[PDB]
Amino acid sequence: TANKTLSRKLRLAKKTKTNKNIPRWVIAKDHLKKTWNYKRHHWRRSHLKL
Amino acid sequence: ANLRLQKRLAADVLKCGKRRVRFNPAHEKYIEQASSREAIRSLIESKIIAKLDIKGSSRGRIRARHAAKRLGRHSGHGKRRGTREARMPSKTLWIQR
Amino acid sequence: SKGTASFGKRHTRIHGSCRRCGKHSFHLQKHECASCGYPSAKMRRYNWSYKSLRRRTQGTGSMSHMRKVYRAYNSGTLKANARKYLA
RNA sequence: GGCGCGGCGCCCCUGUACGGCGAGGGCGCGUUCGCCCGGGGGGCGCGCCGCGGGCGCG
RNA sequence: CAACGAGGAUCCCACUGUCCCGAGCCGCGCCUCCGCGAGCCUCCAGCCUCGGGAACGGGCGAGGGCCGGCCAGCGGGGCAAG
RNA sequence: GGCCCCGGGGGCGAAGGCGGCGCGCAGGCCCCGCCGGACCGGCCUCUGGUGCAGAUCUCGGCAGCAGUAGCGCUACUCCGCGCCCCGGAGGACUGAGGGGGAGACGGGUUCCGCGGCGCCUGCAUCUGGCCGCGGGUGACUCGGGCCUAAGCGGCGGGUGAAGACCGGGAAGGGGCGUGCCCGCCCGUCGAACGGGGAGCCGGCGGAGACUCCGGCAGGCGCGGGCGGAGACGCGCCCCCCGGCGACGCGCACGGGGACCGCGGCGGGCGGCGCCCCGGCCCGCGAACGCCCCGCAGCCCCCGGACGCCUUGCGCGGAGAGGGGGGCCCGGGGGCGGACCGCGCGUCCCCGGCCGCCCCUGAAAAGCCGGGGGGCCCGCGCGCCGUACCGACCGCACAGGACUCCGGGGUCAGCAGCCUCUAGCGCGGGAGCGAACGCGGCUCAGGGAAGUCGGCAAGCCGGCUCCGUAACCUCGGGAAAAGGAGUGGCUCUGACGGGGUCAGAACUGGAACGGACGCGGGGAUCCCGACUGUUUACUAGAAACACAGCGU
RNA sequence: GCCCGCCGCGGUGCUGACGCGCAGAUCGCUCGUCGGAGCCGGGCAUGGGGGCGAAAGACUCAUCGAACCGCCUGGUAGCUGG
RNA sequence: CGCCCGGCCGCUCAAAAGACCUGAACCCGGCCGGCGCCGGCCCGCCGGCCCCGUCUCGAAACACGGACCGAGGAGCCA
Ligand SMILES: [K+]
Ligand SMILES: [K+]
Ligand SMILES: [K+]
Ligand SMILES: [K+]
Ligand SMILES: [K+]
Ligand SMILES: [K+]
Ligand SMILES: [K+]
Ligand SMILES: [K+]
Ligand SMILES: [K+]
Ligand SMILES: [K+]
Ligand SMILES: [K+]
Ligand SMILES: [K+]
Ligand SMILES: [K+]
Ligand SMILES: [K+]
Ligand SMILES: [K+]
Ligand SMILES: [K+]
Ligand SMILES: [K+]
Ligand SMILES: [K+]
Ligand SMILES: [K+]
Ligand SMILES: [K+]
Ligand SMILES: [K+]
Ligand SMILES: [K+]
Ligand SMILES: [K+]
Ligand SMILES: [K+]
Ligand SMILES: [K+]
Ligand SMILES: [K+]
Ligand SMILES: [K+]
Ligand SMILES: [K+]
Ligand SMILES: [K+]
Ligand SMILES: [K+]
Ligand SMILES: [K+]
Ligand SMILES: [K+]
Ligand SMILES: [K+]
Ligand SMILES: [K+]
Ligand SMILES: [K+]
Ligand SMILES: [K+]
Ligand SMILES: [K+]
Ligand SMILES: [K+]
Ligand SMILES: [K+]
Ligand SMILES: [K+]
Ligand SMILES: [K+]
Ligand SMILES: [K+]
Ligand SMILES: [K+]
Ligand SMILES: [K+]
Ligand SMILES: [K+]
Ligand SMILES: [K+]
Ligand SMILES: [K+]
Ligand SMILES: [K+]
Ligand SMILES: [K+]
Ligand SMILES: [K+]
Ligand SMILES: [K+]
Ligand SMILES: [K+]
Ligand SMILES: [K+]
Ligand SMILES: [K+]
Ligand SMILES: [K+]
Ligand SMILES: [K+]
Ligand SMILES: [Mg+2]
Ligand SMILES: [Mg+2]
Ligand SMILES: [Mg+2]
Ligand SMILES: [Mg+2]
Ligand SMILES: [Mg+2]
Ligand SMILES: [Mg+2]
Ligand SMILES: [Mg+2]
Ligand SMILES: [Mg+2]
Ligand SMILES: [Mg+2]
Ligand SMILES: [Mg+2]
Ligand SMILES: [Mg+2]
Ligand SMILES: [Mg+2]
Ligand SMILES: [Mg+2]
Ligand SMILES: [Mg+2]
Ligand SMILES: [Mg+2]
Ligand SMILES: [Mg+2]
Ligand SMILES: [Mg+2]
Ligand SMILES: [Mg+2]
Ligand SMILES: [Mg+2]
Ligand SMILES: [Mg+2]
Ligand SMILES: [Mg+2]
Ligand SMILES: [Mg+2]
Ligand SMILES: [Mg+2]
Ligand SMILES: [Mg+2]
Ligand SMILES: [Mg+2]
Ligand SMILES: [Mg+2]
Ligand SMILES: [Mg+2]
Ligand SMILES: [Mg+2]
Ligand SMILES: [Mg+2]
Ligand SMILES: [Mg+2]
Ligand SMILES: [Mg+2]
Ligand SMILES: [Mg+2]
Ligand SMILES: [Mg+2]
Ligand SMILES: [Mg+2]
Ligand SMILES: [Mg+2]
Ligand SMILES: [Mg+2]
Ligand SMILES: [Mg+2]
Repeated sequence: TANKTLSRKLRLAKKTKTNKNIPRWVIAKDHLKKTWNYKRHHWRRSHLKL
Repeated sequence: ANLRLQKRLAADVLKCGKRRVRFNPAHEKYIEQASSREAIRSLIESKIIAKLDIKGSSRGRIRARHAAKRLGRHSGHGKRRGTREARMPSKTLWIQR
Repeated sequence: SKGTASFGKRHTRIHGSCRRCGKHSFHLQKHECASCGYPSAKMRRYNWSYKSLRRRTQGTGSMSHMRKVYRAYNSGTLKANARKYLA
C-alpha cells in the first residue's frame, strides 16, 4: 500500500536488507561448501505476513 | 541496438506519444550514444529526431452530406430510426411558441 | 461459485503483528492476540498442547539476566554476599 | 513423366468498362439516359509456342 | 375471476433440413514435419468353437486357424477404468 | 561372559560386492578368481526390538505406455549482419463502460541505469516482473495526527469456587494572584470516502513532485463612534440566548463553465490521371488582489387596487401593479498577474419552483454574533506517509477483484458497426486440404408425416399512416389481429439563425429499416392474484413472502 | 413496487462446449430484471446444540440433519485384511 | 605441459578416491552368442505342467488383493 504505518515499514525494511547471498570471502574464511543462504525469499512466491 | 530509452525520452521532450516519434535510420549510431534529455534536445535540433503531426479524419464527406441535408436530402421515412417525439419533442415546441 | 471465484474477494487483514509476542496473530477488530493472549496480564498457556508450550517458553530466548545470576551463585561470590547481609 | 512458369488463339461466364461526346425533372448545377460497346473484366477447359527442363543414393 | 408468469397442458395459422433423404461449401482441430513433452492403468498374457467346471474361460480336455513389426480409424469383447 | 599351547585370523589385504566349484534330505555352509581398503570370528555358557511375496502395507527409486495425449482474446510481412528484441517502411487490432491515463485495498523493491544468460521465461531469445552490481520516495498549504457516527472501553462498586463478567448514585475540578470565587457524574478509543484554517502557474531529472527550483499568493502564530427616511452602509472577559458547521428523493425548466462543431483570417503540410480558395496540423492565459456588472429570491419608501405572472404554477387590504431603492448570489467582465465571430448538443455544478412519504432523510470539534454586567516592519510553522503495480486472491491460471476522466461518423442512443488521440501479447512455427468432430452457410418438391414433446432452427422486428374483437376489477386487453408506404435526385410550403415536419416532378433488374440493430401470432384448460424471494455446485416452481382478513 | 431496452445484478433452455478442464462449477448463444421489498464499497454487531434464515434443513472462509483446531485417544469392535 | 577448436593427450596421488568411501536390485545403451519350469538324452526334439495368497461344502475362475525392485514391517514385557 502507498499508505502504511512506520511500524510496518520498518519490519518490511529489514526483510529487504537481510535478503542476501553469502559473501565469497566468507566462503573462503569459514571453509564452506553449502553456499546458498536458504533464508532468502522472492517477492513472487513469498507470503511475508508483515 | 536497443533504443527503448531514447524513444521514451524523446516523447517526453516533444510531449507526444511514443507512437509518433520517428528516428532517421541513418545516424542511428548517433542516437545510441544519447542518454539524457539534453543530448536528445541536440538531436531534435539537428533534425535527427522528429515528431509526426497527428492524423485527423477528413470531414469533406461529412460537410457535403450536411450541406445536402439542409437542402432536404437524406431525410425521408426510410432514413428515420427514432420516433417523431424523440426527434422533436412536443414539449420543446410548445414552450417556444 | 463457492470455490475459486470466492477466493478472489479477499483483500483484508484479519490479524496483524502482536506487540508482546511478535507473531501474525493480533486480531485487528477484537484487539486481542490469539497466541499470547495480549492485552491480558498473564500469558496464554495450555496443557493440552505441550508442543505449543516448547515453541515459546523459558530458554528459547537469551536468558540474559538469569544466566548471570546462576553463574554468580554456583561459582562466584554471591553466597558469601548473603552471609554479610544476613547478619 | 525432359517438368513446369509466362504468353497468344479458340471457347465459355457476367451483362455493355473508364473516358470522350450529345438527351434529362428542374434550378453554370444536375440523379439518370443514348452512342463508340454482346462491350470490358475473368478463367482451373481446349489448341499452338519467351524463359527453361535427364543430380546424388544403393 | 380481469391483469400478470424463463410455471404444467391441447389445438390452429405462419414458418422451417425435425423428417421423407440427404448433398455441396467455409474456418479451426485432427493428420505430416521442426522444437517441447505429460496422466490413467498393469497377477501373467493377449485368435476362435464346443465340452466340463463356483452352472457365460485367454490358459484346463478336444477340434479349427496364425511369419514377424507398425499407422489412420473404430467402439464387439477384455464380466475395461473411476 | 569364556577358550582358541610361546598365545586365535588380518595392508603378504578384514567386512561387504560380482561370477564359479564343492558339501548337506534341507534350512544353509565352505573354498577359489576379480573387485574393495580396515576390521573379523569357530566351539561352550548367557541374552533378545531375532528370519517376509502378499496387509487398496510404509518410505524411497523407477518401467511399459511413448517421442504418445497434448502446446478464448481476427495478424503479421520485407529490409537493416536480424531473434518473438531494437529501427525504418507497410498491413491490422483494442475502439473513450478502452488491451488508454490514474487512485483505494493487497503485494513489498517487483521501480531506475549499466551488465548477463547458469535457473526461470511449458517453442526460441541477444528479451524480460529472471540473475549480478550500483542507485531511488524531499510538504505551513495533499493525506495521516484532531472531531464525532454505528460501536467499543473505563467507572467508588456489584456478583461468581475462580478465570472473569456486569455497572452512575460516589466527598469525582477549574479559574486565577495571595486569597476568594465558580462547579453533578468518563475516554488526546472508533472514518487515509463523512466534518476540517489556508496553493496556483512555468521549469528541471535515468528513476521524485500540488513536496524540488524560479515566480506570484494565502493561512496560523510570535516579536519591534459616524452616515441614512428606512431596508442597511462605513479590544476583551464571564453568564445566558442564538448562528454556521449541517445534510432525502424526482420528471422537467433556467444560468454558468468545460467540451464539441461551422465560417473567417495568419503560419505550416500532403497528394495531385482529371477536379480542388472543397483534405490535414497549429493559433495558448491559472490561483490571487482591486473596480464594475449579475436573472430568480427575500427586504425598504410613497400610495391605495377587477391586476401581475410561470413550460407548470403561484401572488395581492396581513398592502398588488407602477415609480425609486437595499441584501444575497460556487458567476461574468475590465485592469493587474502576463487572433476574430456564430451555433445545435453533450457532461458537470448551481437556482427558483412543483410533486412525494403510516419512509421526513447524522453527530461533534472548531469558529462567530447578540443581550446583560465587568473592564507598518521582522521572525517562525515540529511528527508520520509519499517509488512502482491490477506485480493482488485462486498451489502458477479464459475465474474473482471498489472508484475517477470519457473525442468523431451513422443513430432515439453510454446499443450495434467503422474511427482520431494513446497503447500495442495471447505456453512457438511450417506443410496438407482424408474420415470424423466443434463453430458457421445454402438447399429442388413437400411442410411436423420426425419426436415422450416443434427440442433445435426458422418466420416477425426500425419509423409513419390506416385499422383493431371477446372479455374486464372500466384502469385495461393493445404492438390485439391485420394492412400500406420507406432509396437517389431536382424542387416547393410552414415555424423565429435553426433543425424539424409536409408535399410534388424525374429516375433506377419490379429497389430502398439494402450492412448493423430489431415481437412470430391466435383459440383454450390447470396452478399461483400481482412486483419480489429460494436449494452458492443437478430442483426458480404450483414452494416462501406479500397487502387484505380473523383469532 | 407500469412496459421495451444498455451497463449492472441474476442464471431459464440448448439436458450445446468442456468434462486426463482455461476452471475442485468455467465458456458460447439464448434468457429474468433494470426507479424498486433495487445494486455496490468500507466500518461495526451476532459464536457452535450456539448464531443467522421472504424457510431450501439453507448458510456460518472449497467443511453443516451440528464448523474448525489440539488433547482425552494406540477410544471399543462377537466384524474385514495381514 | 602440449595439440585442435569444449574434446583429446596427460599431470598430482598408493589409488582418482575428481565432487567425491564401498556402490547391490529393478530398468537401460554399445560389442559378442543364442531363439517359461520339471525329466531323459549334449541340446532341440519327445513326455508331463492352469495364478499365487485368502474366506469357503467347493477357486484357473467372469470372487477379492497383487506393474516392478530395495530397505522397514506384526504373540514382547509386567
Ligand atoms: K508507496
Ligand atoms: K507476494
Ligand atoms: K434548413
Ligand atoms: K468458482
Ligand atoms: K484473538
Ligand atoms: K382488470
Ligand atoms: K410468475
Ligand atoms: K415468482
Ligand atoms: K415462471
Ligand atoms: K455430405
Ligand atoms: K456346463
Ligand atoms: K462353457
Ligand atoms: K475366467
Ligand atoms: K463377458
Ligand atoms: K500415453
Ligand atoms: K540486458
Ligand atoms: K463468591
Ligand atoms: K458475574
Ligand atoms: K470514529
Ligand atoms: K468513512
Ligand atoms: K478523515
Ligand atoms: K455534516
Ligand atoms: K441576544
Ligand atoms: K511521490
Ligand atoms: K492431411
Ligand atoms: K471415421
Ligand atoms: K409433431
Ligand atoms: K426454441
Ligand atoms: K427519397
Ligand atoms: K408461488
Ligand atoms: K418488475
Ligand atoms: K438440484
Ligand atoms: K434451483
Ligand atoms: K422464475
Ligand atoms: K422456498
Ligand atoms: K441485461
Ligand atoms: K455439439
Ligand atoms: K459460468
Ligand atoms: K423498465
Ligand atoms: K457470531
Ligand atoms: K453446533
Ligand atoms: K464441533
Ligand atoms: K487432533
Ligand atoms: K484434553
Ligand atoms: K463392535
Ligand atoms: K465391528
Ligand atoms: K487391512
Ligand atoms: K478372503
Ligand atoms: K468374508
Ligand atoms: K459356504
Ligand atoms: K486359488
Ligand atoms: K467362473
Ligand atoms: K481370467
Ligand atoms: K470366495
Ligand atoms: K466384485
Ligand atoms: K484377482
Ligand atoms: Mg406531453
Ligand atoms: Mg461452504
Ligand atoms: Mg471483520
Ligand atoms: Mg456504355
Ligand atoms: Mg437430397
Ligand atoms: Mg480373462
Ligand atoms: Mg488345451
Ligand atoms: Mg470396448
Ligand atoms: Mg537389541
Ligand atoms: Mg520384529
Ligand atoms: Mg517386499
Ligand atoms: Mg476495430
Ligand atoms: Mg525494469
Ligand atoms: Mg522455453
Ligand atoms: Mg488542509
Ligand atoms: Mg481518535
Ligand atoms: Mg475527509
Ligand atoms: Mg512518477
Ligand atoms: Mg452528512
Ligand atoms: Mg506516484
Ligand atoms: Mg427446402
Ligand atoms: Mg406425429
Ligand atoms: Mg412416428
Ligand atoms: Mg407467483
Ligand atoms: Mg417474477
Ligand atoms: Mg442447485
Ligand atoms: Mg437451476
Ligand atoms: Mg418495472
Ligand atoms: Mg421490464
Ligand atoms: Mg450439458
Ligand atoms: Mg474419538
Ligand atoms: Mg482407533
Ligand atoms: Mg563412488
Ligand atoms: Mg467371514
Ligand atoms: Mg470382501
Ligand atoms: Mg488390482
Ligand atoms: Mg526386508
